[PDB]
Amino acid sequence: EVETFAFQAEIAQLMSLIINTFYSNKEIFLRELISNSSDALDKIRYESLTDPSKLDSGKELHINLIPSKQDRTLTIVDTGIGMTKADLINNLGTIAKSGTKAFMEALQADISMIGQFGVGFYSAYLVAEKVTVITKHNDDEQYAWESSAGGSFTVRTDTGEPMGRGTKVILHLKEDQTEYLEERRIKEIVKKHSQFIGYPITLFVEK
Ligand SMILES: CC(C)(C)c1cc(Cn2cnc3c(Cl)nc(N)nc32)on1
Repeated sequence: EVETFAFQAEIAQLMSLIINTFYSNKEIFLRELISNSSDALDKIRYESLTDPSKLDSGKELHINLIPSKQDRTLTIVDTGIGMTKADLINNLGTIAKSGTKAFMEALQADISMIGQFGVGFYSAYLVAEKVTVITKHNDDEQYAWESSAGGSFTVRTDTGEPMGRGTKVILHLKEDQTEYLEERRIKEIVKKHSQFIGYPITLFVEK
């Protein structure tokens, strides 16, 4: 079954602003998603220090960047702590409320400071018409979150191949944003914004 939810009003407003504002510096989305992955890897690494069984779902802590010109997608994969169903439906949005209000006040400021308000994920909509999030947290099931904005998102149990643990952010890119599938563009962005991330970042090459 697919459940459909309304974004909190302030998050719907933020998403419309990101989608509708003229802003050429769209590449900051990738640094924000890599930062989220790094934070998630930090969290599971920390938790493993007192409960080693937390890594039974996979010992490798890494980030993969996977472009697909065929699917017109850029996928950011991590083996971090992952998100629970409650994370996806309510709890992360609840935390994002205060940051969203503060960010939207500041804009009224540059869109590139979005990460300093804890809502960097939504910068994905600078480049993506739809975002699909596949995520697996220890002691919860594997879920697919999805939204093309417009005020709603869906959550379902994922039937795709299992992940073990972590999060895959699948960016279904807008037609005019296919530069983010080019190897040299991704390398340039990571080198400029994410050169000091403390986990291996592997940029997959297309076949
Ligand atoms: C999808 C939606 C619920 C809207 C979201 C996603 C984020 C950012 N984020 C929070 N926890 C995360 C983990 Cl565990 N991993 C990664 N990669 N990202 C994470 O915030 N909200």
